Amino acid sequence: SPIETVPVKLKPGMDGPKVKQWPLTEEKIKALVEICTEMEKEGKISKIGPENPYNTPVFAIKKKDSTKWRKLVDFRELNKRTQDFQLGIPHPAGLKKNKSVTVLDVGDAYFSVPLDEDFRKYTAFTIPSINNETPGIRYQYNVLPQGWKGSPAIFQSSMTKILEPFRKQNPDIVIYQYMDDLYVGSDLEIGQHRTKIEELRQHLLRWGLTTPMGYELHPDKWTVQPIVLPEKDSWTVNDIQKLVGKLNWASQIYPGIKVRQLCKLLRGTKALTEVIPLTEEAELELAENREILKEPVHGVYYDPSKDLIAEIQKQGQGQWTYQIYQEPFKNLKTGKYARMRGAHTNDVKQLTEAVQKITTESIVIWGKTPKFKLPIQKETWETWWTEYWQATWIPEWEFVNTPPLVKLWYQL
Amino acid sequence: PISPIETVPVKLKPGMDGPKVKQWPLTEEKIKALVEICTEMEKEGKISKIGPENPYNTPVFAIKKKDSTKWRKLVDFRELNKRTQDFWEVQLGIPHPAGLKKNKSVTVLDVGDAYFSVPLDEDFRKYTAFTIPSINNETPGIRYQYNVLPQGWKGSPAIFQSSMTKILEPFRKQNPDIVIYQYMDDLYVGSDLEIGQHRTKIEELRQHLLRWGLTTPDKKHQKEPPFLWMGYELHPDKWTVQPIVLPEKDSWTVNDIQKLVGKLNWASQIYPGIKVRQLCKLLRGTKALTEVIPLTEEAELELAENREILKEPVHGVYYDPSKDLIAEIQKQGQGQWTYQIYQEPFKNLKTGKYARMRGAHTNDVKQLTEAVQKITTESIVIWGKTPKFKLPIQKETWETWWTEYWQATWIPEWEFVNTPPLVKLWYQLEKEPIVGAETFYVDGAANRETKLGKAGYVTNRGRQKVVTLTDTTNQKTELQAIYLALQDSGLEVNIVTDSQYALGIIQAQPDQSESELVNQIIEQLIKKEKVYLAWVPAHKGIGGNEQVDKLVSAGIR
Ligand SMILES: CCc1nn(CCO)c(CC)c1Oc1cc(C#N)cc(C#N)c1
Repeated sequence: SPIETVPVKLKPGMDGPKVKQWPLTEEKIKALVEICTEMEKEGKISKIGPENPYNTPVFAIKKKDSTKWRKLVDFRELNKRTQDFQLGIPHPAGLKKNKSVTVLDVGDAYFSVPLDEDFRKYTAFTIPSINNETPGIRYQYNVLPQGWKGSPAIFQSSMTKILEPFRKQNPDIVIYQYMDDLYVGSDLEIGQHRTKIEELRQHLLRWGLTTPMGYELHPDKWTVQPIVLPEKDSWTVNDIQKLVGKLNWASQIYPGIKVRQLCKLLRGTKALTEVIPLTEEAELELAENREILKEPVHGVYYDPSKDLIAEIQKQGQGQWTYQIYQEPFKNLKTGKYARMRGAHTNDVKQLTEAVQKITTESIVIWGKTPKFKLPIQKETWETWWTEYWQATWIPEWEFVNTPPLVKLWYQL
Repeated sequence: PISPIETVPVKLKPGMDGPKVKQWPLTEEKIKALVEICTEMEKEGKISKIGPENPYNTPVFAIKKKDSTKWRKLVDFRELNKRTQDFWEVQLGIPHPAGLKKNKSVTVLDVGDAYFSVPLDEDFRKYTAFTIPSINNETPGIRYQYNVLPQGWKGSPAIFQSSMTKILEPFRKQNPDIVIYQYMDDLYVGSDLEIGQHRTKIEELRQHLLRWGLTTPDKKHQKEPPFLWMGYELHPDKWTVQPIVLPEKDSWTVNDIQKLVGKLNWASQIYPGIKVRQLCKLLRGTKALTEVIPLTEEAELELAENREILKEPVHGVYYDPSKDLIAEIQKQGQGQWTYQIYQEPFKNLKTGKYARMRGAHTNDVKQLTEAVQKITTESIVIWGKTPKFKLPIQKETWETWWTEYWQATWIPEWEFVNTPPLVKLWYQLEKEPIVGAETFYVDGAANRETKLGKAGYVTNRGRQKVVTLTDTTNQKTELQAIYLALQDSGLEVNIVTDSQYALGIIQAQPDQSESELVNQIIEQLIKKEKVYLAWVPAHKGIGGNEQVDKLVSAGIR
């Protein structure tokens, strides 16, 4: 049912994406063929020729409470070459303050709006084949594609119309749209909250988009976990040394930190195991620092012109710590992630879970995804991330070698 | 023929126009050849004479192949190619034999005069203009233009490919249980039908292709197994590498060793055990290609071991989609790993080897994991699934390492296999300070200008020592200092450094390094019974570190 298409434009000089397709399992290839031959019949996508030199990677995932393969297109390159995405969506500051936030997939809506004829070329993707027997199956989009930041930007107009009645009826409810999802926050009792979401799904239903008691977030119960200073009766040189290092480091973040009194204890070439009684003076400094570490961090402020960065550390025992900043040490947010009953034997599984959780929080707090620094081997992550990935979006990532100390500093 | 297939719309790069490269004046003989060649092509619709309007031109040439007095027409499309749009990419990989499914009957059909049987977009033909010059730049030359995909044009491989895909589609739909592999101008067909029906299915295919302008060989013209395909020898039930001949030679050149390593790496696909590490070592620094390189005792042994392996012809089996894939890995030596993939115990579909990471400080556990990863990737590419692993590492060793390492790691379903040498960790750092063990506070410094440096320690038992180092770095002194403390310590030691660098290296339990020093440290760490390593920030009122920083810094700014 075409309408007047919104003319899209790449950044001046910037050219379309030409990203290689990574090998997929037969299982996923089969699933994508089935999905795509169905989207073709529905006119959402159509086959393309070799005169289309563009390519975007494609995968197959399965969301939580879902046993039906879903197509996930990695538009990260196209997204970076677009904006346009010009007329963006404003991020509400009230969302992070709501007692509860519900995430709703509204991606099925995008398939109604036709995509600008002259832009279609850039949405090209390939379904690969095993052992390269057959050349890849090539298609492009005719309708707004899921995963492209241009789709929500274009769909704003229609989304506001859809939500207008619900908005006027519940003006205290916060609605934020980010990519294929809707974030709905209220301060209501969990019962009313869920009732209001159900009502919202009906509104969406009237517009052809079946939006299925989704993941429930509680941004109120989100509290930045401190750096954590030990609490012992007797201390060794090793413990004070471990403490001095930790504080020395934290002093780079929180200015008010002092270490002169504690350091005074560490004088002479003593054995690491020697017990050392702490001077009443060091006791204060210590306690005083713990107080500082309880509170946020004076000086750090979100700068919307700069990228968000997230670092993750493997703590062991299914535990993971993470930090979000724009400039190193200037932590806008720190947190933890403990393996949920099941991943009792998988690091990659836990890391993908942790990445999705952190990304979700970023979207809620800043309306932006962070650039990840992953403590893993590229090829390993490349090989397995899709096995446990359930988000409709994909953040930017790089692979790093965790500095051993950083693990301790944030260790709990 | 010329396929009746709809053409692919082609265009030049945005801010560009067609080529306008002048014709070089050509020899009388070369001009004669072009005229006849072009007359033939013109008669077959491959090319067409053009008006004076067309302002485009691309140089034309003529060369004759030896042992024959038959001329060939060469067009230099370098310019048009720079002006032609970018296309897709024919394929992301070449089929690997090991991935070929077992089928009772297989046929190879090559598409004859491939590129020339496919039409070119009419709106683009104008840009393919070429000129046969007149004897001595007399008057206008005979001007032509292509109607089909020109040999050596940028878009030909891709356009041909697509045209074949479009052509094969209906036949694919009506015959889902037949495998067709598209490779350049070739076409391989497989079925599980008894000859009779298969030759019928082949014939039907050829008829579908011919109905579309593509000629193929008929029965008596089709190749017969063995098939010599892209370096391989294909038989209906097995495959191998094209006969490999290891040159018997006295005095080897860089070029000779290069080709040797090439053939060996190539043979590694099916011949298990091939070692190349010692030969690659000779190729370090090289500086020349004709320079002869004397073979080390180790390379001679390696080469001899390879000959033995290659003396016995080995074959690979084909893929059965119903059975699981099993990959086994073995340690061949220092950073050397081999693997084999089979479905039925010891009937290999494929072989391979692994020997990465230039000694950036590693251990056998990290290496094994890397080899598993590499194997996993290729399995997905070749078979669309991951194999079940058989590893020479204890589940206990594995869990101990993974749980405690800082990087997330994960091996798919694997099973321990008692195949020595087994993978293990050679030493382990203590989790907490050792009571009644001397504490060495180490440190190292190095002058940036002079490259001179000092390394040393001071203990809790009041000991002290400071070594002077020449042509050093800060990194090297920090590692030298730790090495010193390990030398003068004995069985149990607590070591406190200010170097995150050294702490990082040692913590990863390395057993191999490119650094002679790190090897000293490893060798020393293995001898110990207990070792605890701690870190402190430098330049602080921290007893111990504050002091070693004095003697090590004195005389070295
Ligand atoms: C379906 C194609 C095919 N399957 N098999 C397994 C038989 O059980 C073989 C071995 C003979 C094939 O032949 C090729 C011949 C040539 C040639 N020339 C190339 C390839 C490829 N790829 C394949």
